[PDB]
Amino acid sequence: KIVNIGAVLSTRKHEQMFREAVNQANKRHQLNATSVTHKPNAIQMALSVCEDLISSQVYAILVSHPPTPNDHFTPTPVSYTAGFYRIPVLGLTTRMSIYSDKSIHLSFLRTVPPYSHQSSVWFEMMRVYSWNHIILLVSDDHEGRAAQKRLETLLEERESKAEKVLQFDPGTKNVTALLMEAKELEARVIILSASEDDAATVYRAAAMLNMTGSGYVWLVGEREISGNALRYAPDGILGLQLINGKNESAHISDAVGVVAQAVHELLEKENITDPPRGCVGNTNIWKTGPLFKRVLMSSKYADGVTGRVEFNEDGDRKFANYSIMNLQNRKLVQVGIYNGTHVIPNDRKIIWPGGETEKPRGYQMSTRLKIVTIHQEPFVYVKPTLSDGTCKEEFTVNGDPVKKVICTGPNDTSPGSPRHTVPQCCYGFCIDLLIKLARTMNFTYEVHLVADGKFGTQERVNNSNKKEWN
Amino acid sequence: LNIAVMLGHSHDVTERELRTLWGPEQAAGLPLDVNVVALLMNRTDPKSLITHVCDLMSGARIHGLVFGDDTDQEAVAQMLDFISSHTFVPILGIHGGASMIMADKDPTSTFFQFGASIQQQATVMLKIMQDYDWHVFSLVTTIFPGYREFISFVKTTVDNSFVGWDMQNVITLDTSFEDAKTQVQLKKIHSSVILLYCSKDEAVLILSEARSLGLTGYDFFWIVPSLVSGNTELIPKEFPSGLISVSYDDWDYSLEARVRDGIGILTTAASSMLEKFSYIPEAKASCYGQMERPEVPMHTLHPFMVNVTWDGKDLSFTEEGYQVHPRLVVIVLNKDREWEKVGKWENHTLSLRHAVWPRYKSFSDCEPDDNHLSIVTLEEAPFVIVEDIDPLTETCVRNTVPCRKFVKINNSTNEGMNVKKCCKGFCIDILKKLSRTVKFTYDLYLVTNGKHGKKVNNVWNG
Amino acid sequence: DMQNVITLDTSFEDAKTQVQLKKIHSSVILLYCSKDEAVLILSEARSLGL
Ligand SMILES: *[C@@H]1O[C@H](CO)[C@@H](O)[C@H](O)[C@H]1NC(C)=O
Ligand SMILES: *[C@@H]1O[C@H](CO)[C@@H](O)[C@H](O)[C@H]1NC(C)=O
Ligand SMILES: *[C@@H]1O[C@H](CO)[C@@H](O)[C@H](O)[C@H]1NC(C)=O
Ligand SMILES: *[C@@H]1O[C@H](CO)[C@@H](O)[C@H](O)[C@H]1NC(C)=O
Ligand SMILES: *[C@@H]1O[C@H](CO)[C@@H](O)[C@H](O)[C@H]1NC(C)=O
Ligand SMILES: *[C@@H]1O[C@H](CO)[C@@H](O)[C@H](O)[C@H]1NC(C)=O
Ligand SMILES: *[C@@H]1O[C@H](CO)[C@@H](O)[C@H](O)[C@H]1NC(C)=O
Ligand SMILES: *[C@@H]1O[C@H](CO)[C@@H](O)[C@H](O)[C@H]1NC(C)=O
Ligand SMILES: *[C@@H]1O[C@H](CO)[C@@H](O)[C@H](O)[C@H]1NC(C)=O
Ligand SMILES: *[C@@H]1O[C@H](CO)[C@@H](O)[C@H](O)[C@H]1NC(C)=O
Repeated sequence: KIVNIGAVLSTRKHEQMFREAVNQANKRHQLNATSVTHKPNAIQMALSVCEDLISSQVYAILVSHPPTPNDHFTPTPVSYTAGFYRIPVLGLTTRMSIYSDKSIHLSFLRTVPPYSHQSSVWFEMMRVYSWNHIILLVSDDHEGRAAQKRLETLLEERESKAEKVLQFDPGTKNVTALLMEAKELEARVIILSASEDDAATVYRAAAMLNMTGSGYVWLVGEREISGNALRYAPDGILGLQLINGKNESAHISDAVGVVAQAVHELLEKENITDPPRGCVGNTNIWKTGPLFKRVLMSSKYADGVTGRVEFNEDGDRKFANYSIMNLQNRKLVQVGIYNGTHVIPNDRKIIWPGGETEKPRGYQMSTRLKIVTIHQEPFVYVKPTLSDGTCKEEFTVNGDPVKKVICTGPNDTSPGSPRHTVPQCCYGFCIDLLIKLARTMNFTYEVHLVADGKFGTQERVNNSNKKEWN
Repeated sequence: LNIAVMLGHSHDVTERELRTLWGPEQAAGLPLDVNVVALLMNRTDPKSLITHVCDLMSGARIHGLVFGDDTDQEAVAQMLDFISSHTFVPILGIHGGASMIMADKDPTSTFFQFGASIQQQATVMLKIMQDYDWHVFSLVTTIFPGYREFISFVKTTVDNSFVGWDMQNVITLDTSFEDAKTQVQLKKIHSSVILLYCSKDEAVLILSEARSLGLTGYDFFWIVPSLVSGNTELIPKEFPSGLISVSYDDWDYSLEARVRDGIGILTTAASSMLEKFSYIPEAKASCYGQMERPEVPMHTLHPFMVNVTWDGKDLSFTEEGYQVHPRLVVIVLNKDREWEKVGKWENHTLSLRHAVWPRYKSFSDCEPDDNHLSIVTLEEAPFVIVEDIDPLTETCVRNTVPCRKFVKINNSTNEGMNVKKCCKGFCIDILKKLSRTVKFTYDLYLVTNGKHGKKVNNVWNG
Repeated sequence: DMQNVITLDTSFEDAKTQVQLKKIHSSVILLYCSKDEAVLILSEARSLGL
């Protein structure tokens, strides 16, 4: 009646704890256990996993993140080796979203939500605080891409879209060119998604550009407020943390309970094929592997240490507790707790960047209204200005002065020319209407022509099938 | 200077020694001489594959690798990607499982495959629809890894096209074989083209339910990705006849060509690296080198891989890691229940073989066509005038009708190609009005044998 | 305008009945069936959008 199970842990003490926990689970309701520590060389580590657990015919592999802070150090080789036989592994403390793509990792159930799921929390923070116009800073990795995709596919339901989405490159130390673009936007709330080093770099770049002043609100992921970022984060960061996210012990206990429950459910089913005894010399998919993964992905464990353990369709834990954290005097302070589809605040004060104690709406009205205008004869006359700086002062037949604007457009009307953005003087019917609107609409217009010099239709992109507006 | 070629020797019986003799000895005079070490794998076990690749990296100091197995398992691609990422050796899978392409590869990994990504399959699907005037379709997907990416790409291509498709409901079956919400969701399909996207096992159930619901017939065409027709030798009984699918070329461009192309690609990349960097790359001492942390101070081979030309064909690779010019042969379930080619993906054109749809009959219990008609016409009078398809959004745009002529190839060549044209006029408007009122479908085509008609030797013409 | 008259002898769970009942594009339906068959026909129509 032996049912084996395998696990790869960070240290021997955690291995002994896992053995004690699995013994307690067995005593609660005939089930073996084995363990092995991590190894530096990924290839050798995977070979050891293969030759130790697979030779022992395990049913699941409990994999946990190692002490060293290296991305994809533990899970990827173990996940690949197990998914070769469709043996379902249980991640413990790895929040990278690359494991949420079942196309690559065929069998990977984990008991912590990914970093991408934090996107949903942002929506909740945008709901209670009534924020609709946001900007989103995202790295060009799978993690950032996944976070952006989740946020967009969850925001499109509310018929809302981000004001701008700005991409990164994983390692660039110069992002001020992008913060310059971020300056000229009405949305004044920034949602970051980047690693600790990239978070520190963007914090350093934004500090010199006064994006940390009053009227700005920052929403920042869990891993972008820990470490060096915590040293450079401005006051008022609305970061997130997991409840017992780093607690390997609670996750180990909860995962072994879930796996024991799933094994008990499985052995009561119809004929079940044993897992292959030897990793070497075997190239067949474990026929009951997909069934075991399916029953794992649907088992409900409402008696867990970390609360109810329910997996979503993608194979990741759902309804996880997120704790909000505001940075005050260079020290994180608990503010609220989000459990699921609802964020709850507390009596602790929330000081936004700049020291404001209100709920600053990040919708700078701006009222600049950069205006384009085509040169049309009866409506918008365009003429060269004088050397004094301003265009001359004509007069109407009735003696009234004619209103003129400092148009910024290209002198060379000839196509295929090095267009020079020189200021002409433009005036006329449409210009007079614009003056009336500005006088009544509080406008501060910056009129400028169009480089194309055309009204603009939907032109097909050169050597493509995409529509484009000129 | 050293290239390793590894096979599974299952689907390659004669290639046990044929791979060794087939090298770039006379294929090209590359500036760098390379020797091909041929290996055969009894089984592609993970530990066994790790050991074999590590031995090949240690012994003979290979500068690259070409891998192709007969296994249908998809984990081989993942394992190869991981090995390429850690060992720092360029690995390409010419055939079988290694052929399958993973959505996302590790940035460190230098793994390349000959397969086609789901984006390319979707775009050739939409090209098939455009070439057959199937401008109304109802995308349906199950909960399968990669369904969200496929749906998003299809929607984006729909929104950014001048063709203007009437993309209807995009159903997502949250649970196959549920028979509770799947039935009511499928019953809303009033369209004529369905982009099924499901696993090979789940697609059988979906198609059986569709037949048991009335969604299979003459007026319904199912276009289907490669992963549903992965094994063309196993055709389930529930698969409807004339079911369009897009896959890689199993028939033409085989091993004797796949391995040649892979070796040529690797040699061209090495030559480009030598042209850019005077020093040649040095292989890692061993994979089991846990104590010593390695690196790649020299530039890796991705740039070389991109701008690669060999034996005329452009076997370049995209920035993501997909082949720029895949094969992507279109196939259809013939009335004899055997997949057959009806078009090979070209440079950037569909190159369909059937100008007019075959109108394949589904399961033998289906009714005959009492509404579809074949109509012959002459494009001489102003009542019927032909016109080439419009440049932007190539199709019959406003008042014209798909209208195929039989144009003789060249001048003296007896070959004749059925070209699709848009013919309009007074009689075409009459036909359109008649179809609208009488409620029938037509397949217009011009006549080739003479004018309106004359009795020649008691045989009618035209 | 009377059109698309439908008469089904292929029962209600088959495919012929589904394809024939899908033809009803009108907003008014003159049903004629037994009491036992009427509930099945209306259930099939409800699961179809009519
Ligand atoms: C249980 O697994 C252990 C490995 O830690 C193994 O030594 C032992 O033989 C197994 N128990 C039995 C009786 O199979
Ligand atoms: C790079 O950084 C320097 C100083 O940090 C800055 O002056 C320069 O504008 C940056 N480059 C770009 C393209 O913004
Ligand atoms: C940022 O603020 C400081 C102090 O308020 C000021 O000296 C500096 O000029 C500002 N820089 C920009 C780019 O606004
Ligand atoms: C958190 O970890 C500590 C020690 O690592 C442990 O004592 C405690 O029980 C854990 N929390 C829970 C809820 O188990
Ligand atoms: C989350 O925390 C609340 C109270 O802090 C608790 O009632 C709930 O059970 C927790 N849920 C989980 C899944 O930990
Ligand atoms: C937990 O979520 C429920 C809804 O599922 C919500 O009503 C409640 O406020 C939350 N409880 C707390 C305080 O975590
Ligand atoms: C337009 O005119 C100004 C002054 O007449 C001249 O300096 C400028 O070079 C002209 N534009 C171009 C593109 O040459
Ligand atoms: C807007 O216009 C009103 C005129 O009624 C004026 O009092 C106010 O100062 C204007 N505000 C701005 C920002 O220009
Ligand atoms: C590299 O690309 C250029 C043009 O982009 C082309 O002319 C050249 O032939 C390419 N090199 C090789 C080795 O194909
Ligand atoms: C092949 O495609 C390329 C890029 O689309 C194009 O430049 C070239 O002219 C094409 N050649 C032929 C023969 O179609």
